[PDB]
Amino acid sequence: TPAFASWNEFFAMGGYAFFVWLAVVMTVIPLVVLVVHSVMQHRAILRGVAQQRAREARLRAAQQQEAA
Amino acid sequence: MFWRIFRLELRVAFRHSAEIANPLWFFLIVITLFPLSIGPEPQLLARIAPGIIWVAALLSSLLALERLFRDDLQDGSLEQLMLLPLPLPAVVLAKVMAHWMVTGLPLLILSPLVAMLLGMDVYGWQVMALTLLLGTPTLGFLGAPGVALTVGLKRGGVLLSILVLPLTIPLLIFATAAMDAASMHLPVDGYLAILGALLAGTATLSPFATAAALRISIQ
Amino acid sequence: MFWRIFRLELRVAFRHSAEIANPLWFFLIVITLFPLSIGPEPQLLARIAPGIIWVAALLSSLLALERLFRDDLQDGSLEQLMLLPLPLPAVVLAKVMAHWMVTGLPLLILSPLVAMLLGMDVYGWQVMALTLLLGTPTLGFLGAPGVALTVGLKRGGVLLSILVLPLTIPLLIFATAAMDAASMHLPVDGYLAILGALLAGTATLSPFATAAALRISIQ
Amino acid sequence: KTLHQLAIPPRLYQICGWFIPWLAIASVVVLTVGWIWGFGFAPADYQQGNSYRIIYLHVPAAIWSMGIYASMAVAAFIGLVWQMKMANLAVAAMAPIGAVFTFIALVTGSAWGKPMWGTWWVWDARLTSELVLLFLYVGVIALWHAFDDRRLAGRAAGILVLIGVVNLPIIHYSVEWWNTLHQGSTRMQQSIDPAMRSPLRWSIFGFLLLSATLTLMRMRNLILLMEKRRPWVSELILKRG
Amino acid sequence: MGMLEARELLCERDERTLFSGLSFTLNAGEWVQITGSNGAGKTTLLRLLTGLSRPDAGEVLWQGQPLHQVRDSYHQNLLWIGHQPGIKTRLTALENLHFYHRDGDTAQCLEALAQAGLAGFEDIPVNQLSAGQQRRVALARLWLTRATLWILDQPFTAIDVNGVDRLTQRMAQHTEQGGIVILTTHQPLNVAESKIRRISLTQ
Amino acid sequence: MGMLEARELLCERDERTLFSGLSFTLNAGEWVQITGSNGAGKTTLLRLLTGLSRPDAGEVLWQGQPLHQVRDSYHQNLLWIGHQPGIKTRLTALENLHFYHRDGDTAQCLEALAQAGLAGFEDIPVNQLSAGQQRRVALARLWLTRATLWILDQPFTAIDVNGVDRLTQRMAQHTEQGGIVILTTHQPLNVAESKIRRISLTQ
Repeated sequence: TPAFASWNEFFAMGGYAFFVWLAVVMTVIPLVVLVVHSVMQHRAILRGVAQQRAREARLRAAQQQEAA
Repeated sequence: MFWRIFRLELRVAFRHSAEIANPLWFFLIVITLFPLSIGPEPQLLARIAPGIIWVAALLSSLLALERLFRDDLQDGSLEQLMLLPLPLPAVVLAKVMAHWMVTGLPLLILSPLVAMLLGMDVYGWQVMALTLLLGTPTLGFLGAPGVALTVGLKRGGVLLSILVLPLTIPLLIFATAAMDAASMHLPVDGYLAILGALLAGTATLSPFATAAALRISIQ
Repeated sequence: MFWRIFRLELRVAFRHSAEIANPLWFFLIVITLFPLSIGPEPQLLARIAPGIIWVAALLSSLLALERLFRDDLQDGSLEQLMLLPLPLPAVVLAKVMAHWMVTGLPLLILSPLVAMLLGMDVYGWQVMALTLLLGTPTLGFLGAPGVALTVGLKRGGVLLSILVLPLTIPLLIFATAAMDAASMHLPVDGYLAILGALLAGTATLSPFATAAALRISIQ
Repeated sequence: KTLHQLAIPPRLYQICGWFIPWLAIASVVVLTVGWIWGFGFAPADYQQGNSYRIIYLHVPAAIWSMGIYASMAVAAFIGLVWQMKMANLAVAAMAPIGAVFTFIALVTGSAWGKPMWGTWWVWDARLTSELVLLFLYVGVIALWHAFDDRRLAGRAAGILVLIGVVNLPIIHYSVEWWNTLHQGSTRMQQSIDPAMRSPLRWSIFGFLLLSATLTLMRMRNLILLMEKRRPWVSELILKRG
Repeated sequence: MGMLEARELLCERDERTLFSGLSFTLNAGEWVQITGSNGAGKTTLLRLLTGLSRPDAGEVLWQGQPLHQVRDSYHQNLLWIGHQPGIKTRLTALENLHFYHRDGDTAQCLEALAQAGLAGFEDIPVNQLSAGQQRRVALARLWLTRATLWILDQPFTAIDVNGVDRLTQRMAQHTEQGGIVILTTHQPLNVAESKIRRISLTQ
Repeated sequence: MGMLEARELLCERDERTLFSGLSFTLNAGEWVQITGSNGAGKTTLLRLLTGLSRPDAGEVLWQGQPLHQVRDSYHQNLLWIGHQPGIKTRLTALENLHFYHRDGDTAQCLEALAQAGLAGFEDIPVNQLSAGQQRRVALARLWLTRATLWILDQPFTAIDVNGVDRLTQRMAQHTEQGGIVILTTHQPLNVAESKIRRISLTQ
């Protein structure tokens, strides 16, 4: 059933292979970098909200110092 | 008050003349620029100058387009022009019409002069001038919402051209094809009707949404 | 504080994390815009590439040149730049060198792609970069004085526009002739040398003249 | 009903976090089987040969570029009709996904034109149209990232998307005038064999699911960015700890 | 019924809130001053009452009809002077007044400009004038208009000592015959508390 | 000998002599307030003392050296505020203040903004603020500068009374040490008359 019987000719399709694999790598790169960018920005904004909570935690600590 | 807004816009545009001279000399420098750089072989100029004149007018009017709503925000004029007893799209139409007659109209006056530097015939001049007449209001109408979206922002640069020019491509395509065919002594009335339908569509649609965009930007 | 003026001009130019792309994409707008009118045949474009890229670069520089001396007048920041404890020619040198960050080096980054889109060859790309690196700063330095004079007291009718655009004649005519003569394989070092000489001359003589121009402009 | 309570942003976050992982797993398995059954277990067309398989990596993303622009209009119109301010964030969510899909379509179309054209880029049909769509995506991205405020940016982006979807048929018909006049081109788009076409439809389905996954999770990222100090994010980060 | 009515104006915006729940009404012929805590928010309130900026929640009413429908009648009975001068810098002052309705003949000309203290400087360009008298141009607009409703944002800004007394009398003579004025200032007024109403931006 | 002195200054703008032959020497630690009567002419004189405008006649002198020669030391000891704030609208308040000297570390940062009245508004863009706050960010420079000479052109415009009181309280300490300030406001200022010296324009 497979059109390509040999595993090696799956990497060399009749001399047109390099441009096909260039299309493959320029297909993989932008989608992967988009997904990693968006997941990293989600984690970064969560960490930024955590650090923000740290800074008004210090502000309420200073308010308790002022009250005492 | 529609003609009153028209008269005020014409007077305030004509009171200074420093910023109206930049696009006209940009048009002149592009037209003077290309034939000397390309070369004096006559087989090239008759086919290349149809693109040259129209894109020169395009880039000249994109250089001119920034005056339409930018200065009125720091003068507080927009906050009173939205307050007049007249709907905002009519005022927008008046201002864009004045913007056309301050910088788009002298292109037609300069057209007999610009025809001399690059050859052509009397039929080519007539077709090119009439297509400029039918094309420059269309460009102003298509460029109005970009300026309206870019009122409140400080930016007066590449973003306006980025918003305008992809919307403005079909006018360039049809006008260049029309007058290129007119260079071949073929009748070009159908392309002229297409340009007229384009102007009718812009006049129907563009000031109706430019007012909404201007209302969004100022708030 | 020289470099601090540099960094502040860079910060008012670029605001968000991914914002540098718009000067990169506007140049592609113009580079696609010319063949939309002219044609798709791949030899005429190789013939007319110098006019293409030089008109595009002139449009970008003239579009972004306003913020040097026009915006800072109304906000009043220009006055406390004038009273900053540093000589004014160094200040205007910093400001124009920050202006070169907007148009020149994005153009140098995008030169291979627009060379590939316009055909040409590897020698065309090499001479293309070597003339762009010398042509953008002299364009900014030569566009600075006319903008400096046009900021002056608002009475001047028509004569001030001759100081800003028609000074580009020797620069652009020398550059386009060199880039056209680079199409057919010929020695082109004698034109790059005079372009570099013009660059050195205008870089020496521009800020000291524009300092007195800004002194005259606001009185 | 549930459509009225869909607009509350913590509830939108919760339903989005419900939808993301199963949607991503379905997307990746459908895209995996589509790519496997496309690149393998299929012969090539007679004329161009083994390069014909690039018609996979070119076709759905390109049309879904068009598709996602239509979806953006479906957002933007709503964002002007009832002033549903939640609908404007979907425009900024869907814009760079469309930009990436248009870029990948342009790259595959340029790379596959080599065996006949010779030059990497020849100013033929469908590629000018993809370039114009990419330019419109650049305009929407610039207008979103240009405003200092978010709500005005979203509504201005909706206005720009409405103007673009109004003017887009004119561009798509006027660029075709370069294909009747000014020489001709070959049938590069959908010159297909009728017996073996199901992997292409499964690839259409696979991007659709991937585009939905990316636009939902980016809409989640924007709904975190927008509601910075409101206490539901506070309860979220407290539940984290 | 009141001429200008407010209903639950919510203007929480830009990751903060400004005010909540104001429902103030004005009948014919009143004087009101918005209270002062910060620089603005009062300015945003005045922009909400004039119809330039849309409310987030709640609405305003003019003669019992919402403002998105009665735009013509509202625009025929209002003028706006804010922080912006509202004049074109390039043009001269006389035609800056002449753009607005009437002016023209001397029954509405040269005393609209004279009574605001800008006599002798009519045909001078605006760019060679002080910013205080640039604002006095927009204050001089008040003498030649017949709008029943005035909404003024900072009239007493860079204004000379005599200008305050010159302005307050004219706003009073507007105030008796059913002229509703909505004022924002920072300078104190030499006006008794009884005849002026106070609507406060509550917290 | 005083630090800043003025000799036979002449100003002429469009056939009107704004001021002619005014001369005044300023000793160290003084609170000169120019009064004036017209809107413009005080602004031009304050502008010309700083060296923006070359005098038509006469000269302004600084430790015996005129302003066209000793610029590099004259600009190192001056703080100027005009009708326009001189700030950049798009940038934040913190970066706009950090452009000028020092700021940075907390010994010179975040209390200069706080004592002006701008606590909790440090990171917000200047465009998204009040015009009173857009000038308050410019008035906040006084707490961190090392300039002996200050010339302020209408400082108390649309700043609340608490801000005015805190400003003048800061001005008192600069008056006690060696430092000359020239201010011009229409509002009366609430301090003893004996400490303020009036240099009024005469004709």
